[PDB]
Amino acid sequence: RRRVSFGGHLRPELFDENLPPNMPLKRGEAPTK
Amino acid sequence: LNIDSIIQRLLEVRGSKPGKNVQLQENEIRGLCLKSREIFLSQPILLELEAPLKICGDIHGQYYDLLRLFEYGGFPPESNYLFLGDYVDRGKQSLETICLLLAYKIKYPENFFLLRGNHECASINRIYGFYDECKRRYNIKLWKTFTDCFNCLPIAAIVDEKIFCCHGGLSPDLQSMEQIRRIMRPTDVPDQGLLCDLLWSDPDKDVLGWGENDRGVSFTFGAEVVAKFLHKHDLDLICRAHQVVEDGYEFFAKRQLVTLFSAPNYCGEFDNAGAMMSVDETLMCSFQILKPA
Ligand code: NA
Repeated sequence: RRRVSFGGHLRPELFDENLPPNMPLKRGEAPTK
Repeated sequence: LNIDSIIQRLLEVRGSKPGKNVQLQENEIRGLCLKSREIFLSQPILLELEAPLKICGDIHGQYYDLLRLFEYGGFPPESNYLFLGDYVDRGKQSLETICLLLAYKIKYPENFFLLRGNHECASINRIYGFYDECKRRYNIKLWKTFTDCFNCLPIAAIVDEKIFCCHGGLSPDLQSMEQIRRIMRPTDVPDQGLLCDLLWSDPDKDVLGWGENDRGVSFTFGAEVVAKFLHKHDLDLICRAHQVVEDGYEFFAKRQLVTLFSAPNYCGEFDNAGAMMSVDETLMCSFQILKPA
């Protein structure tokens, strides 16, 4: 139908401002078709 | 110009404590401006994009949060990206931010896209940080080279003919998408008019149509203006940035418009998460949040 939809809430990537971007606290949830 | 070496260096602080600077040579940064400017000019000022892609709001020189967003979204070219503007000013590392984004533009010119925000403007970033940063780390000559690059940025994008993307918002002058295409580049941002509004205007639930904007520039617009605009052009969603939103994204007018802001803990002054809008090939839009502890 080619139309905008919105998915459910996704768990966010939780980060510590003092940790390297390499070291996230929690991996945020990925979107799935 | 070794684009690969430039990208490798900017990405070297992915495993480093925040605060570490990447200082490219002045000639390499000039090369990043000149070649990206060339690519911006060669591509339409109103981008016609295809999903899937992830859409990002203001970064504002917060470079390590940009890397954290790529850590979540996927580093180029694992995902396609559209940024809505405001790469410089306010943050501590506008130089590393814009150089990585311009390098990514040169590297994947058909998979990485950057719109113009109101801070990609000489009058604005002169006073809000980027000019001072160019001046102490390099020189004023480099800042002027950036201005000639920013003057060539595109100002809007439409994804799958259904999502209208710009930094600020609508304009009372925007009657035909042709009007955006006729805008010639390089150009500065005027104090009024079509191009000004697209970088500067804001939605407002308390305005009926078009109203005063207390930024001293442009307008505010109401939910009815949004709905009339989407029906007239057969679009489903307006995607803009330009304002701090606590949850990193915020809807307006029964989800007909969404505001994205992608710099968490903005300036160390606000309590906000950062968000991207991930759009799959079916145009199902999800918000990936970058949330601080
Ligand atoms: Na179009």
